Amino acid sequence: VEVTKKGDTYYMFADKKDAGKVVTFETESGPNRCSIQAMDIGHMCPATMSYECPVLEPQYEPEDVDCWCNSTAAWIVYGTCTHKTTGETRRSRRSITLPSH
Amino acid sequence: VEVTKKGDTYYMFADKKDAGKVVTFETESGPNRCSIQAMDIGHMCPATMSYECPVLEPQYEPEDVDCWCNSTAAWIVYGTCTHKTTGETRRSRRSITLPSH
Amino acid sequence: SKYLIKVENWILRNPGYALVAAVIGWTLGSSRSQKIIFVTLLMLVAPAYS
Amino acid sequence: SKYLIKVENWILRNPGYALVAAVIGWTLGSSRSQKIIFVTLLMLVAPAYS
Amino acid sequence: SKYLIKVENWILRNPGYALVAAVIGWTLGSSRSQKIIFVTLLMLVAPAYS
Amino acid sequence: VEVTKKGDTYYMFADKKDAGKVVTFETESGPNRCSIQAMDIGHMCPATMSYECPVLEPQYEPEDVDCWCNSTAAWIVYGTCTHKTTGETRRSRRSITLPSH
Amino acid sequence: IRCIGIGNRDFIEGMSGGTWVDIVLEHGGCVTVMSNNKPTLDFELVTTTASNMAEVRSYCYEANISEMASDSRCPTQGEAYLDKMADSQFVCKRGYVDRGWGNGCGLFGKGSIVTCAKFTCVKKLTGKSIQPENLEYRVLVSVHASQHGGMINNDTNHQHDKENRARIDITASAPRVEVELGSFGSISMECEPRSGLNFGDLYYLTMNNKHWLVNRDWFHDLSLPWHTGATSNNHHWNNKEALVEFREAHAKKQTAVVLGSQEGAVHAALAGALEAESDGHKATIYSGHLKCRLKLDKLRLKGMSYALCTGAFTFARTPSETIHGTATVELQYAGEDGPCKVPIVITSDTNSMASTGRLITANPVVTESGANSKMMVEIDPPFGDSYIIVGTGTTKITHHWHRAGSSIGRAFEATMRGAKRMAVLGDTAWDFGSVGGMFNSVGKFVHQVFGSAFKALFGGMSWFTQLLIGFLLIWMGLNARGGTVAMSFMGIGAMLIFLATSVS
Amino acid sequence: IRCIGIGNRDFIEGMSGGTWVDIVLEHGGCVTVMSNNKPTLDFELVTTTASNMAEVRSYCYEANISEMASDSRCPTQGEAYLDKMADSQFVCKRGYVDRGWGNGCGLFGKGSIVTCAKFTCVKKLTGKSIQPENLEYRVLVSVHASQHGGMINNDTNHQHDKENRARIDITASAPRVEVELGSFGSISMECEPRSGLNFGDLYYLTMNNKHWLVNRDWFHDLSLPWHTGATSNNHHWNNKEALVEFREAHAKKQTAVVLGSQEGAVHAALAGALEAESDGHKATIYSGHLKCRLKLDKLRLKGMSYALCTGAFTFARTPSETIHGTATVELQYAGEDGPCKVPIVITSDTNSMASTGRLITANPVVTESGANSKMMVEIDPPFGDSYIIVGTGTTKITHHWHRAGSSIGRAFEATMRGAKRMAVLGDTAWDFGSVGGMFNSVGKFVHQVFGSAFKALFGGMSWFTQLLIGFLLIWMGLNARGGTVAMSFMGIGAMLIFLATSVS
Amino acid sequence: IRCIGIGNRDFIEGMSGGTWVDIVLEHGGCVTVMSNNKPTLDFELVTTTASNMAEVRSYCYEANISEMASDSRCPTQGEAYLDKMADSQFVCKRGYVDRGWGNGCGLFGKGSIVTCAKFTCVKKLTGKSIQPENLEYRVLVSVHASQHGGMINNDTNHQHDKENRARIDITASAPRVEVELGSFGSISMECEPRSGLNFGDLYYLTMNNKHWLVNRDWFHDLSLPWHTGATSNNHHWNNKEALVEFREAHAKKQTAVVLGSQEGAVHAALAGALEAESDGHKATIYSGHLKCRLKLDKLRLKGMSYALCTGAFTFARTPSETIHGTATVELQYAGEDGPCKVPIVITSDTNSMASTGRLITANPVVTESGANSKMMVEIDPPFGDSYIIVGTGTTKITHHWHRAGSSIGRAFEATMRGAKRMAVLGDTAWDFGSVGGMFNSVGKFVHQVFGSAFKALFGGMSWFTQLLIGFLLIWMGLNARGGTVAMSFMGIGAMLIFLATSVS
Ligand SMILES: *[C@@H]1O[C@H](CO)[C@@H](O)[C@H](O)[C@H]1NC(C)=O
Ligand SMILES: *[C@@H]1O[C@H](CO)[C@@H](O)[C@H](O)[C@H]1NC(C)=O
Ligand SMILES: *[C@@H]1O[C@H](CO)[C@@H](O)[C@H](O)[C@H]1NC(C)=O
Repeated sequence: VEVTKKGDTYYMFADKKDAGKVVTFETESGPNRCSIQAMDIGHMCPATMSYECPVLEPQYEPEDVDCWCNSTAAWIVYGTCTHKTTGETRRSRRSITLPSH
Repeated sequence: VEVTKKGDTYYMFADKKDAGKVVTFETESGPNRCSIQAMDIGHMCPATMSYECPVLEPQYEPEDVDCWCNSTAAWIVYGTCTHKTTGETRRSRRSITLPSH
Repeated sequence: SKYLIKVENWILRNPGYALVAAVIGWTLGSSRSQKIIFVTLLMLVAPAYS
Repeated sequence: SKYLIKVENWILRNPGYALVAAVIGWTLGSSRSQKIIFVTLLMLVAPAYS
Repeated sequence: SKYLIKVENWILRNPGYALVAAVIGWTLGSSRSQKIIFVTLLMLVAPAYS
Repeated sequence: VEVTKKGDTYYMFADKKDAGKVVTFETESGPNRCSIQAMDIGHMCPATMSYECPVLEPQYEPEDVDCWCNSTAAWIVYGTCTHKTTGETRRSRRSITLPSH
Repeated sequence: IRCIGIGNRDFIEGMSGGTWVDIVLEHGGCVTVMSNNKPTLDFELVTTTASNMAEVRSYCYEANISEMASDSRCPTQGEAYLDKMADSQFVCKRGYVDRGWGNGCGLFGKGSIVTCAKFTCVKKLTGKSIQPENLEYRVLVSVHASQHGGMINNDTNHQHDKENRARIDITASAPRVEVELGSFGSISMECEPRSGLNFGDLYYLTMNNKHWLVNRDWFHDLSLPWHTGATSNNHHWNNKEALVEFREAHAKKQTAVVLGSQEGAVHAALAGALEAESDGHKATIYSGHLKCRLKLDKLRLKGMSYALCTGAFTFARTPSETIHGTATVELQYAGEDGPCKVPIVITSDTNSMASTGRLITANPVVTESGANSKMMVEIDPPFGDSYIIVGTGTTKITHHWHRAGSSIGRAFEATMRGAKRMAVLGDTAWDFGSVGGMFNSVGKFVHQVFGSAFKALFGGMSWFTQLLIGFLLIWMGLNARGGTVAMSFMGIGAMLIFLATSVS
Repeated sequence: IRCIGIGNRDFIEGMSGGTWVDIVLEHGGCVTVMSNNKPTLDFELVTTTASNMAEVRSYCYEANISEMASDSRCPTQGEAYLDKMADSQFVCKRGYVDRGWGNGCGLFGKGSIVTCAKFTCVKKLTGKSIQPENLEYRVLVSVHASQHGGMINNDTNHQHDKENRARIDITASAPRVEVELGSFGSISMECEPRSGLNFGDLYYLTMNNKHWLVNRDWFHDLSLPWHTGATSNNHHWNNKEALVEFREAHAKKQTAVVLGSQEGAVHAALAGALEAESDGHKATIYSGHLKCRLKLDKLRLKGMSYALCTGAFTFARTPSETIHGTATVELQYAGEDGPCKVPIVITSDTNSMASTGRLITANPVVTESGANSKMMVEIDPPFGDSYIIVGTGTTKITHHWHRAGSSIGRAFEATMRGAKRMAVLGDTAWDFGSVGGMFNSVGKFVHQVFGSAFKALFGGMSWFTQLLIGFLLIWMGLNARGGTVAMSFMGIGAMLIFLATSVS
Repeated sequence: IRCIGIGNRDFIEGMSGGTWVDIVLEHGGCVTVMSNNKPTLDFELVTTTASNMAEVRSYCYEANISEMASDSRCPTQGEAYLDKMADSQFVCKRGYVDRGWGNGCGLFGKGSIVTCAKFTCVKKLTGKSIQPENLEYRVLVSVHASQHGGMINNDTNHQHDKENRARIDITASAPRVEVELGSFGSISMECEPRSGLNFGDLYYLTMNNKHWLVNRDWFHDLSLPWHTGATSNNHHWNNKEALVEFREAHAKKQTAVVLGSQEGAVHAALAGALEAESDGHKATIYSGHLKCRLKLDKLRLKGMSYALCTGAFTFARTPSETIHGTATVELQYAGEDGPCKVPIVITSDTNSMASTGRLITANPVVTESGANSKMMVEIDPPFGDSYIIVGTGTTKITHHWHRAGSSIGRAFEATMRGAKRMAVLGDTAWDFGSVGGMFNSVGKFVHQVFGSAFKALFGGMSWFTQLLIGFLLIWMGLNARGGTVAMSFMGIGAMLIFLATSVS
């Protein structure tokens, strides 16, 4: 995965292949091993989901969390689409109805 | 992971540790390499989610599937609870309301 | 009930003498209702001569 | 239908003679309805002189 | 209030003498209202003889 | 599977055992490898489903087709019954109702 | 004796000189016919028989399918075609399905797909019609011959003397039948199967060795495959799509399925239906009445010329009583005198010795010449208390009997029943042909409607006083100048004169 | 003495010769019954007890799940099937999900998916019904025996003389009870639990060792799983889908979840509900009144035959005053004379020595024979100023007392209260059975409605002048020919004669 | 000749000296204008054209999303913040979610989460308004010049002689137009686009190269993203949350999704809507009538000075008959005489030779000088039987014709139609300005309402007898002293005198 810093904050460009595996990078404090458990991760495409995942103490196990690192809070970002066809999932099935007349 | 057969169907008892890795076992057809991408997998406890995951051709990418093997369809089962405290996640937040009086 | 059927059968057995007695007692009353009472009297005393 | 249109067109062709005949036959009836019958008679005999 | 209860209790203690005095003072007035004033006078002077 | 030709058209008698596997035969053009992905295939019995499955170019993926060969269009036929008990599935569950009186 | 234990029992009496007499038979009742010199007869209708019924339509509840085939063509190819379309045993459906490069051809449009399969009816039910010429009624005729009255002879195998009982099959082909009762004589019967249950709006449904009756307007409303009645090994069916369900839509094929056994649906729908029974191909119906006319010309008695019994008569048990106020007496005779007439009288006191009632069985007689024999008779005791005396001399036995009710009540009930019967006999009651039978017809029906009250009311049947009463009533009605008083009085007088002229 | 500190206090007085008397008890009040020769009694209703209540329905707020399983079939395969579907403990839901080559099979169509899981109720609440035959009321009876009046005996362990206090359990099975008060005597009570709070539209809800009462039309409206009304270790639940939430959809599975503890929702919904308490399986209700009838035949006094006190009487403190204008006096007696009657008088001046008021406690007496003993009494002072004198001789003590208000005001208030009470006693007030108690009933209720004013109004209760006034009023009403003036006057005269005939 | 095959056809005739004449044109009909010396004209309205329509609002049915971001803060941290909140192209939603040690921070409470994402409209539909100044009507004008009447010239490319047909575009800017018909002359037209279909409650909806009309009281009711009409590359949208469905908030994120194509929903909602067509940016409407006033001053004939035809006339086929009782005759002329006048007469008998009917086409003439040429004419035969004669000398041909109906019936129908037309012409019928045109206006409309009956009724149009009838009627109405009999009679007399003064 790509690791960059824009304005004193670390961005981790993770593609689809690196799904369910940890990665180690370097910060101003030192080495940081950060695990990623993204379940809805997709291929690389303009539709990019980005969310900060926070630092936590080792003793407390994660719960309903799919990203965690231990140096600081790290912002993760990854694409969300199907088979690199430049198309989002858009599976909402709301089926909004309009008045007849 | 444990691999058993009860009534001509294969059950794969997978614990929490084997999460995100493939496993190879033997069937009547031959060797079978089966990959597991279970996202909601938990520790071992009575609450056990079990679902058949099907065989498919290697020339297709998995879509909305977190388990696939290539000999036949294999039934996977795994516990779903937190920190082995014999407690489910039960994070529904439905907050059903009742009439006052 | 117990006596009506008996007097009825008696009337139906010999209706001539019964009608004779009835027409005799019909003309021995001062009023119409009195004649009716006199003929029902004959009707009642008909089964037993005594 | 077959004859009404013919006599109507005849009346509309020469209305002067038709009105003359009508006013002549109007004063030759004893009653109002009789005058009406006499003028409709003239109306009907108008197309064919014969 | 302070005197009404006293005279009321006095009337209720010996009502015979009170009614005697009332009927005596009733016939000692020139007008109806004057009789009422005379009997209320007796009612008021009743508790204390002095 | 048996491969015959009656009136310039090829019939492939496929039993239950050959389910989910390809087969190679010979035609007037040459060798033909034809794949069969029949899911509801059954044992041999009078109830026989038969449908032509068409030739297509290998540079396209199949979209709604479970049988495809590359010499010509091939007619496939196979029985549809349960456990060779001479009985069809007949699982319609229509439950047609009749007027009372 | 077949008419004793019947709830719906009637009594028919004809004129003394009147040979012909009309009756009505109900499927749940009986008819007793008596006369002055003729023996009592008992008519009953057992079963309505339907045979040789034609077939109208047959439905198929459970069916099978086989050899399902389909054919699909994508745009720029036209309609799909299959060789099995022209066959009447194969049903197909057409449709339009979306196609593309994944289905074989290039152009992006929807095509035409057709799918047919065979149809074989494994189980079926049938519907038959009922015609009036197919019906056949069965009537049993019994004769009061002082029989033992034992119920040990249920079937028709034996223990049925052919001179005491008989069976008659009334058909629509020949309604005129001649009945032979052996020594008793012969009678004639003309029965008209009319005014019965309507059979123009009923269908006889046969299904799974069971049978029902259904409505014609409902039989055609059923939504199932059907075919008319044609003798053949393979039949053409119509509207079979109601039993074969096709899937939604598939690009290259379509898999049809067949419905399961619809026996439960038919059993649930036929809950409120009438049922019947069948033997082989014939059916039995228990509903329907009948009208008949009997000619009794050669019918006579059997023991009219016999002598009296000089033996010993004894009761076999306490005489029973039926719902119609009739008393059955079972006698045992000791002695060897041969067939002799049974001297029996009904009176009011032991010293009176005067006949006060009538007998339902005419000429009671003993049948065998054995030493200790038995016999039975049926009589009608008068209202109130009475004494039945059997035998003569110092060996005659007496028995007390009581019967509740009133003579006027029974008379009015019998008059109302006779009026209802004459109202049921709407047609074929009178004859408007040759003259001479019109007066006979009016007299016959006025007798059959008023004799039950005439016998109960007008005294002791002296036949002499009643004539004088009729004469004086005619005279009183004649010497009256007022209207509406002479016509009715003369009519009543003539009615009474005629009713006294007949048998009492 | 249990009726002293009560806000809702009444006063009931019966006829001198009238043994029976009716009363009404409220769950928040008290009743004082007094007579001329009988000791004062004090009745109170403590708690309504409900026991042996049947169970109707139980709801489950907090539940758990386990063994979630799912099964998916794509088109041309039919509905999905699972072996756990036939089990009553496993709940499943069906659905249709989009499938493709990525999920295993090729044909693109919506497939059938089914998903079920076990259901176990970890915590639940219960609902019980209340029947009239289950209710049981508890009434305490106290006797004014000049007790010390100390509040040191709260429970029922000791310090409760069995001849001074008693408890009675009124049940629907036997409403007739016989109460023994020891030396005082015995009384009879017949109480009818009628016109109380309706228990046909109320359910007793038990939840988390707490209890409430709810409406029957609302109890069935609640949306939670529920079982049939039977006692079983495991019962077939119904409508459990309301506690198991299924996800939207997935191409191969479906993960169900269970809701959390719904205790907060129930606690919020039951905010405006009534509460109660329970012990073991019995429940306590604090709402509901009662009607009773007392028979006082064998009840007598205890110190009527005692002598006078020749010792020293002294006040223990300033006499207090209650809300009902009653004065409690606490006396201390010095000397050893044994149980002796307490000479106490109420007058208007120290030299008058004339009884002007009545006593709420009849026959004040000292209970022990000790040297320095104590006692208490309760009296009703007259309106205005008064003097209470205790003792005789040169050692008698006097005390001033004042009471505001008016005699007419108290009379009118008591009359209105008696009218309200008689209106509450709608049924079971009179008896329409045997004759002789109807006049007794009309006299009894006219007394109970008018005696409070009769005693307050008609002078000093001389019993001699009132009879003369009644006689003269009867005479004035008799010599009057006008209508509507003789009937009312004679009625009022008879009423006054009867009220003077009773106790004053 | 464009007005022959039209169901809704009228007939307008003006005064002889009256140059101005008013007419009404319907979008589904035609108007024929004839005069005494002027050639017959035929006016039709083809299409209503709407151009340069302004835009009011635009909706977005199908949309896409990208760059979804979220931010969550748990208690003791305040509200969540994101830099993309201030941007108008990013939509976010706020919410509160339960937090704990499992989610990152310590305190056990619920926090604030916000989530926004970009919004890009890939496909959209538009709404336009319609103003009266944008409408433009198109009217075609044809001239009866004895044309061949062949329908081979559909478009406007060729085969349209510019002196026989013309097109006119009536706009709201300049309602006064001058029409040039070449050799025939020039006319003037003033049309007022009033009393048409209301365009204040209609919106022109453009969607997917299709067009509809909708109600304003429903267009604003639709629940979809929208934005007003502003010329820009990037537009600000409002109420876009209706197309983006947010998933239930997770522990620390929120995944939004976008809805699919809503084209099917709009197509289903617009089922009962009116449709239209469009070319480029202009729209075509087929509903709406028009009122016009024609000034015919410089219009003349073309073949008035020509000579007679001395050739051979022949029928080309059996003369047809239209729904309005008009007869079209198609003639073929042989010979080379150049353009010559066609001698045609209509009479009642071959020997009578008297004009009994009128001609719809004035001055029938041959157009070319060819040897064998063809032409067409349209006439109105009299009710009943008639003879059409063509040519002179021994070569003239005759033909029989018949027409049903009655003259009075046609007169009454035409009078009622004229009354309806005058009622439609509510405004702009008369002029209340300068005096001298008011009498002209009243005469003009009384003529246009009564001339159809005047010509049909009053004899053979002798022009001499009618004046005498009018004079005698005026005299009869004058010598009458009674009220309500002189005014009406004098008015009718003056009306008849004026109608006879005009053209018959
Ligand atoms: C993060 O945790 C890993 C776990 O092994 C450790 O190696 C690494 O040094 C940690 N980084 C820190 C504490 O900055
Ligand atoms: C399943 O796929 C793996 C992929 O390496 C292969 O090694 C294995 O032989 C396959 N099993 C079969 C074909 O039965
Ligand atoms: C079908 O495709 C296979 C691909 O390996 C090829 O070997 C075979 O020759 C083809 N059959 C033909 C072209 O008939």
